[PDB]
Amino acid sequence: KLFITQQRMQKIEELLEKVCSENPLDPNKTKQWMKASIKLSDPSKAIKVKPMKYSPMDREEFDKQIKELLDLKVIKPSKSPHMAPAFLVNNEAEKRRGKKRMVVNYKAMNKATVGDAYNLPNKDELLTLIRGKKIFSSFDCKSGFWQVLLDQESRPLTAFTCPQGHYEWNVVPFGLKQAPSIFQRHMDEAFRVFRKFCCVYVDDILVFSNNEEDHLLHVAMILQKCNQHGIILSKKKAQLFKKKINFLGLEIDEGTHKPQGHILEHINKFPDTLEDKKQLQRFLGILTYASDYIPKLAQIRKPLQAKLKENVWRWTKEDTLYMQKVKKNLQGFPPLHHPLPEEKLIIETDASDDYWGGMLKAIKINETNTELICRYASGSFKAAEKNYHSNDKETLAVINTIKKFSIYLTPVHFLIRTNNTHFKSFVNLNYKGDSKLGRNIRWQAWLSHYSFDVEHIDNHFADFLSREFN
RNA sequence: GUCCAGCAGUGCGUAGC
DNA sequence: GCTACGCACTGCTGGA
Repeated sequence: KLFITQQRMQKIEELLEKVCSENPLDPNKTKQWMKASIKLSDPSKAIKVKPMKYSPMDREEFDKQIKELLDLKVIKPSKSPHMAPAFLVNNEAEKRRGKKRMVVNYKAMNKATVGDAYNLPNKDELLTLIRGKKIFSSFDCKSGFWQVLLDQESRPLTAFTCPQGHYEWNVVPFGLKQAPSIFQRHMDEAFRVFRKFCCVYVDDILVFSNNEEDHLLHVAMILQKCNQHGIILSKKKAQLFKKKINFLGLEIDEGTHKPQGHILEHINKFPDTLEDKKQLQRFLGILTYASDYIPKLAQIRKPLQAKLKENVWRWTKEDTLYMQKVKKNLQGFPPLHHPLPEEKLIIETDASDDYWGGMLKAIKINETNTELICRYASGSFKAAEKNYHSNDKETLAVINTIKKFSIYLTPVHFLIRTNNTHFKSFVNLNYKGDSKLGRNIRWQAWLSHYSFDVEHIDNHFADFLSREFN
């Protein structure tokens, strides 16, 4: 018996081994393909930032990390006229990685260099590409920027300082403004030919297929592409043949998507009683990652945002009991539908005195159909917009929802459900009101770029949440 | 402390009424 | 007073 499929898996596993390494400059695995150029734009000047002070724990670790970096031959001793300070950072990735991360403050040199015009992808334009796919693999480059060689005139620009002195970089360092663009350009050049089953966000390669069979071919082609170009992957971070893949901070399924669980876990580390305002802004910061997933989250967040104002610190038993509910639903909100390419899309929108809301729905086809929720949007009205009439806030809710969902809606005939009985006449340029003509023509122009019908207006999760809060 | 991205916000200039 | 577009800056989070 053959087991030709297990043979293909071992072949994939060997291609993976062939392109993985812990050294981004690995002499057996790089062709020195990727090169970059960084230009002052006023070459006459010198960019000198005052150094920093270093504690012993940091002066120690620096010594360890600098020997590593010197050993990889990514940095080297420098007598450059430019200098930028290095420091260590300890954020949630570092805490769990077990190692402090070194950062060079390149703000001054970034102000001072010619930009790279090359744009990064939009996260929604990548996600819409994988709608319908069943199987995924994902690959992070090993310290990717460090695989791009800097030419001789550009390396002095990278010179930094640290306890052990004055070094510069032989490769593109993290923290330069051009680096994501330089790397994205290279990944697009290596892999654009496989755009039908592969996309890259800077650093991260995603392979997607609608079944295991295709995937064996798809992954092998990407891995043989890395080998051809000397692109070094990180074995520890390879996600091979997964039904659920982590990508762009999301957990994505054939039919569903949610934030990565390890992100919204940190909500449950906050107390029900916040000590100070600085901790409240830490809390609001992470609560941000639920906006696509909680209906009317702008409102839920407003009571808390108030406390942040300098004008206002007084925590109450209600403040405490508010935290508890908020914490309970900001973890364990249900995953949302990732719509198939051919599924018909609907947006339902609503408005209140101070906020707008909208919700994206898809029509799952069943031989009686079904409407699945894909994404939520919410926000509060600008200063001038609170004086809008109640029909125009409802129209604004339509516009803001489309804007948020525009990557999905733009190429498709979709359906808007609103409570503005005059919205239908308005978009058909049949609207009577001449009072605010310029704003109306502006909206009519903007809405003209979309193709849609209109209906007048089953979200029990949102009904639960509203009940449980007031 | 950089950089990308998420969320909220502040200021400013230019152009039109 | 309004609109627009686009520059500068701030706080927090995620991560490289």
